[PDB]
Amino acid sequence: DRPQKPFDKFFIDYIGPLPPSQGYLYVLVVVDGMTGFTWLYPTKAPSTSATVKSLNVLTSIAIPKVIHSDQGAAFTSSTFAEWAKERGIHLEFSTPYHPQSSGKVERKNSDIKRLLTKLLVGRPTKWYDLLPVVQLALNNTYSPVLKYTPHQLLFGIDSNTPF
Amino acid sequence: DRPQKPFDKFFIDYIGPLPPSQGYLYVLVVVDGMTGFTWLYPTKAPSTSATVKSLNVLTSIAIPKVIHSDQGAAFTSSTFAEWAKERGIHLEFSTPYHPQSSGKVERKNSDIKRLLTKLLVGRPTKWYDLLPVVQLALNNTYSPVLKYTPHQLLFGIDSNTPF
Amino acid sequence: AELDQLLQGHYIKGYPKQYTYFLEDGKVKVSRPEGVKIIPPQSDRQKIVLQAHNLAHTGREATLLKIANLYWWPNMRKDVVKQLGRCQQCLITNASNKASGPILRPDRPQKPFDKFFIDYIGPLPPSQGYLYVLVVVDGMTGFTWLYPTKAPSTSATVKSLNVLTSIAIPKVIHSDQGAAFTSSTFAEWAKERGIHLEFSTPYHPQSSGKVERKNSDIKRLLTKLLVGRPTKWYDLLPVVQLALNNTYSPVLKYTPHQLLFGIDSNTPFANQDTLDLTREEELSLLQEIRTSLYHPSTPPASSRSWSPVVGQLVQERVARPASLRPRWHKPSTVLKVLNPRTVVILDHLGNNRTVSIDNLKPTSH
Amino acid sequence: AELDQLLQGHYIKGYPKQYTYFLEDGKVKVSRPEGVKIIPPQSDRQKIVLQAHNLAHTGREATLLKIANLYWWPNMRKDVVKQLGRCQQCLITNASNKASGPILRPDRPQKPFDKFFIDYIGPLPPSQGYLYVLVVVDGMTGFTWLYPTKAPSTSATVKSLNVLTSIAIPKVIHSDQGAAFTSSTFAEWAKERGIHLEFSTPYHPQSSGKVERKNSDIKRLLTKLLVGRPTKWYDLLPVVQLALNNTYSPVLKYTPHQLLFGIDSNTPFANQDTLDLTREEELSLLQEIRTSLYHPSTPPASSRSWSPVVGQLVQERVARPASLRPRWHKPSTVLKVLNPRTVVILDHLGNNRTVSIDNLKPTSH
DNA sequence: ATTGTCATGGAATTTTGTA
DNA sequence: TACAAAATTCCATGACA
DNA sequence: ATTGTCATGGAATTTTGTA
DNA sequence: TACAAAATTCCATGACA
Ligand SMILES: [Mg+2]
Ligand SMILES: [Mg+2]
Ligand SMILES: [Mg+2]
Ligand SMILES: [Mg+2]
Ligand SMILES: [N+]
Ligand SMILES: [N+]
Ligand SMILES: [Zn+2]
Ligand SMILES: [Zn+2]
Repeated sequence: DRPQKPFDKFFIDYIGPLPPSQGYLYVLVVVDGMTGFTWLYPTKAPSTSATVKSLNVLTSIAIPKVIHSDQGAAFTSSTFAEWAKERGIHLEFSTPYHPQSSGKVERKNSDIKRLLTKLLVGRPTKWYDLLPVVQLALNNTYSPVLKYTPHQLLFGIDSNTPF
Repeated sequence: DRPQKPFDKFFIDYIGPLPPSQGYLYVLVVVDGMTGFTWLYPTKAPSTSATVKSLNVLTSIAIPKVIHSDQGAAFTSSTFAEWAKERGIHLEFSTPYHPQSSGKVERKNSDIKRLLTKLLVGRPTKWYDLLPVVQLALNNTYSPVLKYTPHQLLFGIDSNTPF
Repeated sequence: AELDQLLQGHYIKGYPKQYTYFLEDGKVKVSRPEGVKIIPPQSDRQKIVLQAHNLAHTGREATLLKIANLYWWPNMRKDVVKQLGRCQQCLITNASNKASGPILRPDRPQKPFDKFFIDYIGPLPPSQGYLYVLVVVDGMTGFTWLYPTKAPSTSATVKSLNVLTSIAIPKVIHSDQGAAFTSSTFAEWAKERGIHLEFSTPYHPQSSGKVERKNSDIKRLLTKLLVGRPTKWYDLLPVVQLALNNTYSPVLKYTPHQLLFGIDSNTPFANQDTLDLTREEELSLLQEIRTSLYHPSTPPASSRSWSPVVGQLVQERVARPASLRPRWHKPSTVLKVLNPRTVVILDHLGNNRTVSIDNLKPTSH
Repeated sequence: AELDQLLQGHYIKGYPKQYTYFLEDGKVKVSRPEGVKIIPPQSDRQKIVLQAHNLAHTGREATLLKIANLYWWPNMRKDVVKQLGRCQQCLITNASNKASGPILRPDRPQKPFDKFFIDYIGPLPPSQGYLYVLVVVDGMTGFTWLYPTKAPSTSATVKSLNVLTSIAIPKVIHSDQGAAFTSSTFAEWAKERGIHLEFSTPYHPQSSGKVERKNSDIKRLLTKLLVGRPTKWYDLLPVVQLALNNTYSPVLKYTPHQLLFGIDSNTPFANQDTLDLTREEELSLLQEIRTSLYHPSTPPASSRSWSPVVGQLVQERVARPASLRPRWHKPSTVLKVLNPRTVVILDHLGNNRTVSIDNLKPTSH
């Protein structure tokens, strides 16, 4: 029954390793399954601890009912598992090598990789400072389905930085 | 016409030199002509400057219309004279060697000398600390004329230290 | 157990009929105007209320709005209020939302020298090596003596007061509980002389209002006399003392000097109204002037004040509370109500403290 | 000259007949109910009033009671009040006896991200090397982000805000005039982004009430969570942030989180009322909830308030007044009245200052 | 065991000088 | 037995801690 | 040029369950 | 068509600077 809502499901994945920017190498990527809203956190490794430090920041603003990811070692560890049980998050794994996430999220996760590469060339090492700009761009991009931007679906208003 | 009032006339004189108590030697003696009230200030010399420092303390609580004294060098100086003109006090001198002051003040000025000697023997050097005790005694002593004490005539109430 | 009865349609005091109560997911539920809510077993309710309250240590309504998201049961706030009253942290950290009763306006002392009020002002900018001022005010008259000191110490106080009480000895000296007056050296100095020492309730300078109010005037006068100039206050004290003592109180229509002596000294603009009265006539005009002086009454109570009751739980305010630490002491009982504004408590723990209600809050719940 | 006429029995506007005016000691005198008083020549009166006022820098009545001891003349207080208005010292030192008008209650921002309020709390006891907290509150929603810093600096603010505005960019950020926000580095950071900077009138934290009010809650919550324990606040910030954002305002019947997102996250006691509405239905229930929220109105004016008028003389309060120095700046003119509580003055001297009336007093006389 | 105080200057009220 | 203006009183406001 | 805010808990008011 | 008690709302009070 229940129609899809924000905070229902956060899809997380790692992008990296990238050329070192401010001594960081990876980007944890969180996308909200219903809105397409996207948070990006720069980490030093694709490790449980990096994931937890990053997710601690996000989850102090909103906690998802479900985190979905691939069977990356960082997400399947029992530290990460005990972390999510503490916050009453259910963990959901896509089967190995058959990584499914909803249609909208795939298209988003695609935009990101490209959006990154397009500006992670020319300036391959200054990408840390650009994360805020990248994130806004993503979150204020029209979905051809809905023609609401993730920002609009999340906050229910227009944004002061349209694209 | 005008009946005699407090602050009408302060008679001042020096007692000393006494054995040194806390390195002081003299007592400036001020008696109010109408009430018989008595202030005692310990000084290091019978000098204009000692007199002025002492009288500065008294005159920050009440200023007499008239100070009367003998022709002691300290009172006849022009520093002391300019001091009193500043505060609008008139200076009045008794002729030399014929030192007149009212009957009541003579009797008071007598009590003091004796009162001093009676306790400035046995302990001839601890008299500085006793000045407060001496002063109270004087100021709460019945006048056989009036049978009001100087304290009563000054403040118009009974005192908490009767004698 | 007691929830069993309900789904079977039988009545329970508290649970209204007209709402249908049903089973889902092994939990008992109820359909309500608000929505569908879970009715927990009574043995779970304390824990639930605690979890809601603990998220941010919220008060009644804010705690209740959480719980009401998921649950319903009879008399929820009754249970909410029970936790709030047992939350040690909320009790010692929350502000009071109730004012003290109206201040008292203690009788003017009947005669000069009945009561002295005394306090130190300072530190002030160094002047001639001096930093503080001993301020002594006669309660009855307002007459004030000023002494400059190098420290607010017992020895300084004793030196200064031996000069003053060389003119008259007071029945009572009132001070705050500053180190200089609570020293046993000071007590002995006072007992030597038959002076009674009377201290204000701790951390409550309103109790020394006569002097504190006088400090204002001294400082204000020094300030004006020092505009433009370097702050050489030491030489001005005598001038200020004199000036203030011969200043009219607009409401009394008298100067302190006048109230003390019943005639003016030889100062500028001296009043001459009694030039023809003998000292005696004058002195009984004075006895009449002193008894007839304006006395203020206590203000109306504010809409939401509290007064202390023997046996009531109250909390004393923490004096010098460290950063991020509770502003209140743990609860204590009122042992005696000295007047409606002063109280004795059995404190921490347990000594008698005499305490101002302004430094109290009643324990809520 | 003008006194000559009088003893000769002829009338002068001001000097009533029925009292006989006579000569004694070369001074002109008058018999009055009060007593016999000297009438000085008009050319002496300013000097006399000045001497009386100067003894202790007394106000109207207290100055008048001195003068009345010796003198009489027509309309004495008129002359008294003239000096008082020209006494530089009394003007810059005396307290005000008139309250500011009623506070304004500025409209709630229409939507989230319209206006951010920001402030630093601290210094706090060192935690993990951190001493301060950057507190950012969305005006509309009350939603608050917390960042721990080592100093209340521009660089810290910029670092923190680049993290925040990586989620949304505000139209306006409002701050006090603290060093960290008035730096030109901060201006450029803001201009880079199309953010408008809006500062409160100096030394007036009421103007930042949204955040200051939020600081209270943060500190109160930290306090409770730290009772018993050593003050390790650094780890608690996230917890506090979350806890506060999901706390109900009893008057709004909503949490900041709710007002920002229109649905609860996966937190304890999450509200489910909209489980059946589609996001869209939900999001327009939100647009309706946001526009209908309680808005307070301004209180009644107190009996004796003042409001600013263009051309009026006012005085700005001295911010950090040294010991024994005037609490007030010299007089300045109101140039513009922005609203009844904010004003522009031509100051010292002369630059435009935008200033809160709470930091003003009207110049008396 | 102890307790608010009172100068200030506009406004409100009452007194005054003249009728 | 009445008026306008001066004189006096009232009293909120803020500052001493 | 800009502007007070709002959690708290007794008391006051209004709603509710039952008649 | 009215009651007592529970639920809700009101709002002074104080604390953030
Ligand atoms: Mg991966
Ligand atoms: Mg001699
Ligand atoms: Mg003190
Ligand atoms: Mg600040
Ligand atoms: N009393
Ligand atoms: N506004
Ligand atoms: Zn609590
Ligand atoms: Zn002045």
